[PDB]
Amino acid sequence: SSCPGKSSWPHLVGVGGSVAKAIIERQNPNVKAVILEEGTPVTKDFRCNRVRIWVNKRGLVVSPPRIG
Repeated sequence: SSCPGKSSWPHLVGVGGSVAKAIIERQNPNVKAVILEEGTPVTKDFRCNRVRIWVNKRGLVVSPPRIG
């Protein structure tokens, strides 16, 4: 029912994108981790084997600790 990968990361958003990225490969070295600023919109369509990390100029990261 759900792409066999990482269910959801703990508290990563707000702890630096780089850090969250490492936790992505460390928690699921099978999925690729990415990092970028709010832009490419995402929704139902997403990479189950990929955990991106967004960043808001607000001065904080935003890596969705949850995959599809």
